[PDB]
Parts: sequence; structure tokens; C-alpha cells
Amino acid sequence: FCLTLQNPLRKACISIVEWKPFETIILLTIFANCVALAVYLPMPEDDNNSLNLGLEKLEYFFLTVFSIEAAMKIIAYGFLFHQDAYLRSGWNVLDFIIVFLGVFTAILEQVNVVKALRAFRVLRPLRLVSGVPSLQVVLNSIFKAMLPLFHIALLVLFMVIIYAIIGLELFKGKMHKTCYYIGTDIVATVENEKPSPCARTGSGRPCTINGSECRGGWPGPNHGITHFDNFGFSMLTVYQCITMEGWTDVLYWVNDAIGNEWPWIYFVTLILLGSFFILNLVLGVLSGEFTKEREKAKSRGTFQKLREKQQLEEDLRGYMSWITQGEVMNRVFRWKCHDLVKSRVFYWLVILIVALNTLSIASEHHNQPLWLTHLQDIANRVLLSLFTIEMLLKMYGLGLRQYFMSIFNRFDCFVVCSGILELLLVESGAMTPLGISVLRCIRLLRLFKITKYWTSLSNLVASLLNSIRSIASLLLLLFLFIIIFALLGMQLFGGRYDFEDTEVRRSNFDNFPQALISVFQVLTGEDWNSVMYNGIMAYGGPSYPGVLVCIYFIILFVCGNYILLNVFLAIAVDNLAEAESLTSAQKAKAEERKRRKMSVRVLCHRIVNATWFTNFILLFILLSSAALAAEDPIRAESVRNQILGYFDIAFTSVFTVEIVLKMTTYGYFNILDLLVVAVSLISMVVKILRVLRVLRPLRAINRAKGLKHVVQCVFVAIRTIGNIVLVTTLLQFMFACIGVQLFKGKFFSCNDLSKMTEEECRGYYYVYKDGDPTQMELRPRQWIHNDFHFDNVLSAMMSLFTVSTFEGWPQLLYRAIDSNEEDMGPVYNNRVEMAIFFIIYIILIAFFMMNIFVGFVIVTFQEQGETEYKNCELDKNQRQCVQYALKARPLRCYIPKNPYQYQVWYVVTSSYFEYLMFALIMLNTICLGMQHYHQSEEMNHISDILNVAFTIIFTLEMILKLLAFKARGYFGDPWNVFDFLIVIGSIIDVILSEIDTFLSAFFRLFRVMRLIKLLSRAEGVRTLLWTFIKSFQALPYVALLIVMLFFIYAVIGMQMFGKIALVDGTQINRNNNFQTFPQAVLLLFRCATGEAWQEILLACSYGKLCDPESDYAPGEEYTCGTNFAYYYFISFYMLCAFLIINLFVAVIMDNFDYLTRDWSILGPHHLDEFKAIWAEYDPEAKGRIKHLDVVTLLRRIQPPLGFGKFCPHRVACKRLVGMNMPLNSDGTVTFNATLFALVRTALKIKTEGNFEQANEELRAIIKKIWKRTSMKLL
Amino acid sequence: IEYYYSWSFACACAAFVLLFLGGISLLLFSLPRMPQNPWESCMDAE
Amino acid sequence: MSPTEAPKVRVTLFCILVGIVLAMTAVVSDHWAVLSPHCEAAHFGLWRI
Ligand SMILES: COc1ccc([C@@H]2Sc3ccccc3N(CCN(C)C)C(=O)[C@@H]2OC(C)=O)cc1
Ligand SMILES: [Ca+2]
Ligand SMILES: [Ca+2]
Repeated sequence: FCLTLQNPLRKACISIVEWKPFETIILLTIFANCVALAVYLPMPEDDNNSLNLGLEKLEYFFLTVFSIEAAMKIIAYGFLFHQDAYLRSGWNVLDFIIVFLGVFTAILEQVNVVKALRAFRVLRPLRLVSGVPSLQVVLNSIFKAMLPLFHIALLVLFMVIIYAIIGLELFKGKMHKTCYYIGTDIVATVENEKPSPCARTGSGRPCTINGSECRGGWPGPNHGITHFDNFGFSMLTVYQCITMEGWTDVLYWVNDAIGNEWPWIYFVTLILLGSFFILNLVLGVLSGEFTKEREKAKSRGTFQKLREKQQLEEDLRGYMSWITQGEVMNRVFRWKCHDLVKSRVFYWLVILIVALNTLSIASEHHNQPLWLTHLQDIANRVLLSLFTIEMLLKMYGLGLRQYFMSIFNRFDCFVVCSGILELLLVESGAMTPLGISVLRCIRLLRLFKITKYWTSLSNLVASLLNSIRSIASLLLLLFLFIIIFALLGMQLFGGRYDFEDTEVRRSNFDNFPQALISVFQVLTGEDWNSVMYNGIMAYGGPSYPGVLVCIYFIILFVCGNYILLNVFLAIAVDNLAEAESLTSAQKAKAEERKRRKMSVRVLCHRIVNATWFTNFILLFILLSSAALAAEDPIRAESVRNQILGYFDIAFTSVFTVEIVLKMTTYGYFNILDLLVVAVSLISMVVKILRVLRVLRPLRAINRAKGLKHVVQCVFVAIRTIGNIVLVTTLLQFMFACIGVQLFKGKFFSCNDLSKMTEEECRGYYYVYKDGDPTQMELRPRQWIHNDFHFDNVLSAMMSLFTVSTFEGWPQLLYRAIDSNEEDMGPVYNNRVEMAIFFIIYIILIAFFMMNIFVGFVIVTFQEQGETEYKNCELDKNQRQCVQYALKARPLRCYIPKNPYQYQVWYVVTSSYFEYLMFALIMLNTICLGMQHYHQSEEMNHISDILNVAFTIIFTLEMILKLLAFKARGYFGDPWNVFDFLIVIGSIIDVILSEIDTFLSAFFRLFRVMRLIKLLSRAEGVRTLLWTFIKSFQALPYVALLIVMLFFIYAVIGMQMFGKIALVDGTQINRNNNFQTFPQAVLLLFRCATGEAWQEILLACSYGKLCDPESDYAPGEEYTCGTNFAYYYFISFYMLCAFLIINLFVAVIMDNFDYLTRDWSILGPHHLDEFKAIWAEYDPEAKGRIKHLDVVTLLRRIQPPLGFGKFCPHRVACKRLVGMNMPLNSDGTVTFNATLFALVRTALKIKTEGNFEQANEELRAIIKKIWKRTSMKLL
Repeated sequence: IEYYYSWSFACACAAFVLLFLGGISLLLFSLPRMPQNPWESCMDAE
Repeated sequence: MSPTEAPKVRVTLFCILVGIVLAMTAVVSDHWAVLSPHCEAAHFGLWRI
């Protein structure tokens, strides 16, 4: 704010004017500009209205102000080295780039007296954030957590590439055939089927439309967006499957192409690998990054601020009662109402009239009886009095000064007043036609009074409200991020959905309210592919300019779901840490209070004691189960179902013998193993006993010692968690009861949308196919009720659960926005303000209230990592680090002899060779991405040549890498074992290809799998893959509950839902079904990812028609399915979600050391580089090296462990000697304590004398003896 | 005109099912282990 | 020793030695195509048909 190369003030006075409101008169100016973009209404094909013609003048006015002021800051400074300076701060580079490109589009639009340069105009709400420096530390809290997620993002990119070149080579050009009406170009479907690929005499679906034939002139399955037949459309359709919206459409379109049995392994392996497993790494690095910063907020000063001011507040509220209870004390009558209140008579009988108010509210429903209408005005008039009695008792009988001091009594006086507001307003004839129900929505506040009865989360609800200058500083910056993308898509896509189809694309970008709703839907992830397909068909199509629209919705979905993880996860982590530590400090505050006031048989055991017997039971449990697996649902008479039915009596020989044998030696888990055979013997209603036969696996978690341990750790984690799960189900219940006041009776609708009520919705009507007004067909019209609706509290909670998950919530948003009146069909964009119900519900539940479940688990499983306390001399890192130095073992590197052979060896392992082969692999990928569909023949041959040309080269790196290591050393390094595997199968790719032309697809995949050798160099990524793959193998039991839970739910599902017929057009079709056990498991997987599971649920509920290969008494075709489907599917979604974030959190808490490593100080990545240079002197292990080597060995080490960047004549001549070391012979010094000695200089500096007490901390902190302390003490 | 098998298909599509599955198991049983701990390395002495 | 003396590697290797002949069954058996016109049945293999 000075010059140094300054110009006199005459022109420098300007600097004075810049004082306090000068910044805020132009910060007020820009909020007027943001409204000036939000009322611009985009209109198609160069059309306008009056208000956009008076706004373009306004743009000119706005531009000038920015320019005048962005000229009066470079000359409020001065010269060229003073506008050099203003620019210097990067916040004023954006402020110049906007307003210079601002006047550029006032010029070029006035020369042609363009519209893609009218979209830099949307960047001006960022100029708003440079003005408030309070938010510049908030963006820099989001950008600062992105440099750790670097090595994850690079790993997603070598999987979106790998599955693209796999999916190119297999799936290219297959999906170009559809059923067509004979001799037309009209594609044939059923009413509710989207058009799919078919095959002629293959394994695909044969066309079965009647008068339909299968031909190949078809462009693709979503107009040609999602196919696999060049590298850009293979990479766009794989990226779609990773985000898990509509991966089961790509899977089922391949099953109607090439066939049914092989392509499932592509989509399932991919989904798990790039979705359920990347999302494990993202929630580990991010979880560890938010924990290493709370330690650096512990270590600056910030702990006392939420402790002192907390305890300065509760001592302030307590010191107020020591005066104000003596401001009052005036009869016996004013005292006996004080003994009344604090007694348990009152706190257990005011909870009686809260429960009368819930039951009054939770009995509203549509078409309710006239008595229960009349009852609820009596019970409102009563419960308004009983709240008013206990307020007038409270405002006088204990004084109005204690009353106002409370946080919760402030609510009560309002509720009594706002309840008596209604009985004065509605008893007037001043009914106010909408406010007669708004004040019915008001009295819904009375059930928020029950929140006071928790008193278990009021260390979190307290800790919440301490952070609401910080909660809201993030929910603003998310809310600013939408308003750029809300308004960018009003440019690109406003108007522009001017299709001539008769279908509705309601998630469009026409207004500002609508654009905002659309942007949000793509952030919840739900159905964003439809919003993207419309943006590609809004431009040309699947062409070269039209498809770069697709990178709007990639920057939108990636970088917008990145902000969601930096807010909800962080809030739940930082806010949860305080709500726990303060409760754990109310531990130590309270137990220090309570101590002040106090102060033949014998053969049989051997027979079932032997290991073989225990294992003999297990392969009869692993076989008893897998006969339920292969059982036929549809036929109770099959030759298979008989020959598997004999195993019901063939396995209950052995499980009958053992239970008699068990009860000789003896006489909880034990009774179930009797109970399994009990059902298995009585089954030798008949149907309902087969269901209880499913528990044959559950008698296998009595046998394993490991399987008992996991199910007990899960039941621990419900007794903890089951405080949050109950509060949500209270808050779920409130929003359910608003929805019955808004949307009750309103979700009826006729069949054609012209008939508004039920009396008119009779008779028949026309439908027009493809909107041709010549191709019409009768249908009867019928008044259909919606499926998921809000009509009582029970169905309103059914609907809310689905929205909370994120499935099918836009079809409830539009059924609500279009909602008209009481018993009447819809009206287009009637209530566009009722998008706030479904957004406030989602922001509360599905992004926040749920974020406390994971945050809670992550935090309270660092308490299982903190009920074990090891307060020795050594810090855990030191101790963990120390553990390294004891338990090591050197490597083998097999440096050769025979200097012919050596002459290869140095040339191979040099980095100008590692660059050479890691360029040829990079070139070999580009040749595989060149392949495409309807390519020419001059590519067909140079495809096949380079298939031979590369294969010879990676052969010739393998003959050389045999010569240098002489075989024994080549098969020691397991990348070379994989490299041997690739070289062979690549040769068989050549030979098997040519011998057909000289006279299968699997060996084409050894051309793509050679890319995985990139992992042999990325030490930052190969460590990250190793550390998370180490710990899926280390927890093989939690991943066997999820295996077991899919097994049980499939077999019950095959049982009840197995006879639903495969009509096509519904959700039980030839791709989705419970008619085998692989079909069922696959179906369960669809629901665990949440594809259309609520739309599956409706498709298997009693009404559905049975297949004819079943049997039934005829006249009962429409009888199968059952209303057990609601219990089946809602229970499955809640158990699987619990058992997955179980397995997610357990993997984080093994890598809790890596994830929070703090790379600066000392780690094993330094300690790896010891054994690297230790390999340089011992080729094979053999213990020791010479003493002269340790002179030269030590300069090879980085100064965070070794010696500095100085010339080592001063320290190393001393530190090698003056620091103690084990003294072996003249040419011997051991491996392990050499490593122990050099970390001891870095960490744990101990003086002379502690050579045995440092073996005392190395023998009490230590475990098993490991008697090598003789070579590790001194 | 059908296709049917009671000998060769179920032996050769057992021999495939044998040899593909045993060699992979033989492969996993001579590669060392996932190192589980920051000092171990595949290919470490003995 | 420890990769080659273990019971998991010697159970495995003998199970390799079983199915080495099961292909050699199929290499001289000709049985896994049964034609049925109805007589004109055929029995196809790898050499003999
Ligand atoms: C059944 O399979 C699931 C999937 C997701 C979850 C929870 S909550 C949730 C609920 C509904 C839809 C998505 C979610 N998401 C999706 C948001 N993320 C992309 C940001 C999660 O990430 C949560 O998982 C975690 C560890 O974050 C739990 C079980
Ligand atoms: Ca979804
Ligand atoms: Ca979905």
C-alpha cells in the first residue's frame, strides 16, 4: 500500500478514497449483477422479450463500473511497477481477466451490427469472493486437501483407460442390431422398454415382437451415445458405469448382444474395483487428512477456545441461578408448584400429553372419517390448554427470570402463543383460504418438543451451534458453486431442448429455479445420465462438436461431489471430535466428583475333539447350503429337485448322529443346531417351513473361532450406534408429517392428462406412437394412484426413505411440483416452490444427518484405537519405528559375475533402459486406442503388424533379463513373474491368430494387460494399492458376513419371488430375476448399488403374473408375488449398508498409520532406502559388510536420516565413532543394529548409561522375546 | 439333430477346469505373501 | 524346502498329475457330439469322427 517508485498524490489521492465502504459499494454492485444474470430468460432460435432487451443495456452499465474502478487501482498505485504490483496478488488477476474480456464482448457484439463469448459473462460471481477475504481461507481449505488425493486420481485414470481398451477389444461394434418392423425403419418395442440390441442365431435375445425382424442398420442403444466402438465412446461409457448410475443398462445391452454367460465378469469386476474400492481409498486419505489437521489445531492453541468458553458459559449460567433464585424467595401455593416440577411426577406426566399430541397428528390421512376429524379439533383445543396451564405455572410459580434464561423454554412460550394464535384466527371467519392449512402446518411444531427428552446428543447439538459461523461459511461456498453451474447451463442449454418429440424432458435448463434444481440433481448423482444425454442431443448428436458437451457434466459431477466430501465429512469429523472429547472430559470431571462424597463318555470327547471331525462337519455345512443354492424354484417335481431333495434326507443322517453324540458329554448357540435339524426332519403350512430351512449357514458361525468374534463386534456397534438411528427416525417422522399436510390426496392422476378428476376418467382414449398423428391406438383410460405417495404417516415414511437413498426422487419431485388440489389430477409447474421440501429434506438427512453416522463410527473406532494405552518412554511412532529395526531381514539382488554377463547387467538396470521400456509401453497403448469400428483395411494390417512388432520387443527384454540374472534371480521379483506371463500369452495371440488366416478373444487381452507394468515404477501408487490390499486380506471375516448375507437373501428371494413370470417391460425380465441362484445374487447386487430397487420392489408384490412352467390352480395366474416384498427389500437395504460401512471403516483403521503419516519427520520410506543401499554392498544377504564401506555407505543417505548437504569431514568422522555402534571385526558389521544405531541418532537421543534401560523399554514395550538383543543391545 | 455329451465334454471341461485352477493355485503357493508390515518385501532373504 | 515340502504344494501337484490324463482321455476319445437325426448318429472327436 505504498509506492517506492511513486507518483505525487495529485493522482495518488484516489488511494485515499478506497477506505471502508468503497470496497462494499462495489461489493454491493456485484450482487446486483448476479441478479442481472439470474433473470435473463434464455429463448430458443434468436427470440427475445422486453426484459432481456433492457438487461443487455444493463450489462453495459455494469461493465463500465468495473472498468473505471479497475482503472482506479493501478493509478491509485501509479506507474508500470505499480500496476505490476496490483496484479501481483492473484485475486486481482481474475478481477482483470473478467472486465477485460467483458469489454471485448461489448466491442465484437457491436461490430457485427458472439453467443459463445456471452458465457464468460457467467464468471462474475467469483469476483464476489475476492471481495470477502473471510472466504479465501475457505477455498484454501478445499484446495489444500487435494494434493493428498493426487495418487488416487491417477489410479482412477489407469482403470478408466484399462477397462476402455478391454471393452474396446471385446465389445466393439456388437450393438448395432435391433428388431425392426418388417420392411420399415420403425423400431419395435413394448410400451415400457427402451430399445435394445438383439442377435440372429446367437445367444442374444431373438426378436420376438411379431412381424418383426432383426437387422443391423441401427446406430446405438441411447441414440448412439453408449456403445463401445471407438476409444472416446468406450471411455465415456465406462466412466458412466463407475459412477454407478445405470451400469445395469450397459450390462443388459451386452446380454442382448454377444450373450449371457461371459459379460457379467466385466461389469462386476469393474464396478467393485473402480467404485467400491476407489471410494474406500478416497474415504481413507480424506479421513486421515482431516485428522492430521485437528492434531495441528490441538498443537497451536485451539483446544481451550472450545473448552474455556464452554466452561466460561456453563459457569456463567450457573452463577446466574445463585442470584436469581434469591430474587424471588409468596405463599405455600408458590412453593408446592416448585416441589411439583422438579419431582418425577411432572417429568413423567408432561411426557403423557406430548404422546397425546403425536397420536393426534399421526392420525391424519386422506379420506379420513368424520369422527376423527371432529375428534382432532377437540384434542387440539385440550392440548392447547394443558400447555398453557404448564406455562402459567412455569412463568409465575418459579419466576420469569429463570424461565427466559433457558434455551428450551423460549420455544414453549412461542408454541403456546402460536397455538392460541390459531384459535383466535380460525375462530373469526378470517379463515384465510391457504393459512387455514399453514396454521395446521404450524401446529406440527409441537412434536419438536419431544427433542428435549433425549439428553444424549446435547454435547453434539451444543457443539453444533458453536460452529455456525463455520458451518455456514461452507454451505455458502457450496451454494455459490451451484450458481455458477446453474447459470452456465442456462447458456449452453437454455432453449435448446427444442426437440419435436412428444415426450417430456422436465429436468431442463430453462429458468433459473429449474436450472438450479437440475444442477442439484446431478450432484445427488441421481439420473444424471439422462440430463447428459439430452445435452448431447440438444446439439448435433454423437458427433465431434456435439459430444464435448459431455465435459460439462464431468466437471459438474466430479468437482461438485468433491466439495461435498470436504464439507459434510469435515464437519462431522471436526464437530464430532469436540462432542466426544468434551463428553470424555465430563467423564474425568465426574468420577473425581463421586470420589469426594465416598471419601461311554471318555471315547466320545476324543472323537469330537479330533480336528478331522470338526472339519467333517464344515464340509457338510458347505454342502448343505449349496444344495439350497442349486434348488429349482419354479418346479417342485424336477429330476434335479428330487435328486437334490434326497440330500434333505442324505445330509440329515449325519446331522442327526452328531446331535445325539453331542448331548452325551453335556446336558445358547447349541439349541439352534438342534433347531436346524428339527426343521429338516419335520419337513420330511408345508411352504412356510421351507423358509426356516435357510439357517443351515448360521450353524457355521458356532464352529469358527473367528466368525464368533466379528458378529460380537457388530452387536457392540449397534448398542453404540443406536442413539443416532433413533434420532433420525424421529426427524424422518417430522418431515413425513409435513408431507401429509402438503401432498395429501394429491398424487392421483388420470391416464391421459386431460381429465382432471375421477368422474371424467372413464371410457377409452387415443395414444399416438412416436407422435405421428396418423398412428393411433385405443386404450382404456383409468384413474391411477401413484406408487410412492404421501397419504398417511406410514406411506409418507415409505416415500421418504427412498428419497433419502437417492433413488427415484425426481419422479416424486415432479409429481409434487405438478400437484393441483385435493382429489384432482396434476397441473404442469403448478407449485414450483415445493422443490424446497425435497431439498431441505435431502440436505438434512442424506448429506448431513447421515454424515454423523460415518463420522461417529470413524471417531468411536479410534476409541477402540484408544482404549489401549501404552504410555512408555517411547512414542508410538518411535516404538512402531523401533519395531522396524528389530524384526527386519535383508534382501537379495543377485549381482552377477562372468563379465560377459555383467556387460548386459549394467546396461539393463540403468534408467536410460527403464525410460526405454516405459516409453514402448506408452506407445503400445496408443496403438490399441487406435482401433475402432468401420475402420479401413490399411488399419487392419498395421494393427496386426504392430501386434507382432511390439511382441518381439517385449520378448527381447525378457531374453535379456534372463541372461543378466541367470534364471534363479529372474523369478525372484514378482513383477518379472507377471512379465513372463504376459510374454507367453502375447505369443499365443500371434500364432493362434495367423493359423486361421493361413487356412479367440481371450488372448487378445494379453495385449492390454501389459500396461499394468506401469505399477512397477509408481512407488507412490504401488504403496497405496499395497496398503489397502494388505488389509482386505487381513480382514477375511467381515468380508464373509457380506458373502453370507447375499447367500441368505438370495435363497429366501428365490423362494418367494421365484415364480414371477418374465414379462418384458417390467423389472422382472430376462436380465433381472430370482429364478436361479446366479440370477438372484446379481439382482441383489443391482439393489446394493441402488439402481431401481424401489421400482424392483413394486414389481414383486403379489399382483404379478406367474410363468406357465409353474403349476397353479387355473384362474390363479394373477396370484404370485407377495406383500412381504416391502419387508424383504427395506431390511436388505439397511443391513447391507450397515455391513458395508462396517467393512469400509475397518480397513481405514488398519491404515491409520499410513493415512496420517506426516511425511516430513521419519518414516519407513526413509528406512526402505537403507536396505536399498544395503543391497549395494551385500549382493546376497550373508549378514555383514566391511568397515571401509560404512564410510562410503553413510554419504548415500538423505539428511533427514543420514548426513547433511555439507562436506562430511566434520560430523561423519565423529558420528561414526563418537556415537556408539556395535563393534564387530575389521571387515564385519552386522545388518540390524547398524540400522538401529542410525535411527537412534535421529530419534531417541539417549546419553551414556541407558544401554540396559533402553533394553528395558525394548523389553516391556516389546512382545515375544526375540533373543537377538545380544546383537541389538550395545 | 441335437448336441449331447456324457463322456468327453464333461472330462475335457473338467481337464480345463482342473488345469486352469490348479496351476493358478500352484502359482499362488510359491509367490511369498503380501508383506503385511513395513519391513517385509517380496523376494526377501529365505 | 518350505515351498516344495509343504502339504499344500504336494496335494496340488498330484491334483495336477490327475488331470494331465483327463485331457489325454479327451485327446483320443471321440464322444462329445451326439448327432440324432433318426440311423445316422455321429460321434465327433479331436482326431476320430
Ligand atoms: C449400499 O451401498 C452404500 C452406498 C453409500 C453409503 C453411504 S450413504 C449413501 C446413501 C445413499 C446414496 C449414496 C450414499 N453414499 C454416496 C455419497 N458418496 C458418493 C459421496 C456414500 O458415499 C456413503 O458411503 C460412504 C462410506 O461414504 C452406504 C452404503
Ligand atoms: Ca442412484
Ligand atoms: Ca439411481
